[PDB]
Amino acid sequence: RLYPERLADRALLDFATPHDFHQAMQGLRSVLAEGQSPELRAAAILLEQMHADEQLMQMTLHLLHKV
Amino acid sequence: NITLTKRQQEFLLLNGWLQLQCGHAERACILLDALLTLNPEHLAGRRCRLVALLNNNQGERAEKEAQWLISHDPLQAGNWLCLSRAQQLNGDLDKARHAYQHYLELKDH
Ligand SMILES: [Cl-]
Repeated sequence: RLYPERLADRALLDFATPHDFHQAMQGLRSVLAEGQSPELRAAAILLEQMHADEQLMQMTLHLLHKV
Repeated sequence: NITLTKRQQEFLLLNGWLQLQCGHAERACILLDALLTLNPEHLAGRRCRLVALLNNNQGERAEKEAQWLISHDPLQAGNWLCLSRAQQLNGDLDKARHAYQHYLELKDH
């Protein structure tokens, strides 16, 4: 095949890959809770919605060898 | 005035990537927008949000963010691959093909 487009998706997600969880999450929510911009107010609400998923998030990041 | 420490910027970045890698593209954009509002020069967050915007079908925002990385980091070939995908989502197949060629060229250095 002329063009390796089958490897395009894998290359995009490698490109996006960057090179205690409970305490760090509570600290980040603490800081984002003071932001008044829409971006910080949106992320603070999101991190609060995913609060019941902290163990799942930490477990998955641990399996991905990141946290 | 709001600031994140270095470890907090990385923790917010890893959670943004987690949502991307796990198929929650919009959550990745929400988290990484807050990261890049407080530190707009964070390249790893720029790259993650870019691919997050692609998976969230936001080709307009992705194109501008692909241009931003092309300007502030022209050596990285992955920038033109992102511009190719965004212009593809925007319907401009001619531009998407040209940006893909530069991706292939820049990979060979
Ligand atoms: Cl506790």
